[PDB]
Amino acid sequence: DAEFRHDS
Amino acid sequence: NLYQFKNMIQCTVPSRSWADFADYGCYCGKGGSGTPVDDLDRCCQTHDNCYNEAENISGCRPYFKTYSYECTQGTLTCKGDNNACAASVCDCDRLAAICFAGAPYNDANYNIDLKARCN
Ligand SMILES: [Ca+2]
Repeated sequence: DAEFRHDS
Repeated sequence: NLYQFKNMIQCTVPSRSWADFADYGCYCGKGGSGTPVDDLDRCCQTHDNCYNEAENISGCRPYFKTYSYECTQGTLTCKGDNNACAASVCDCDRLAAICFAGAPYNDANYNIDLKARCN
């Protein structure tokens, strides 16, 4: 999927 | 942790890709400044502040801390076996996921210019 930073 | 938070969003908002929430308004995702742009951004502002508070606990890292939770049959629950750090972070994530499910999603507010608009 990802390692995008967050979903805050 | 963030993997668990992502699964919380998938359970409460199964219409849409968690990535939709990863870069929204001034608070959802990387951002943490300025005036929240709408109701969804306000969910994220509260979540961001919630994590800052949990960070005051010794050795508590909300981005990485694995907690115990369940999401079945429309119900999200943080479990009883959580320590103080796990319990606080789980509740920050749970309240955000519930908040996300009730607020309207404005496509215009996705991927906005943080440097220009979030002062
Ligand atoms: Ca944020």
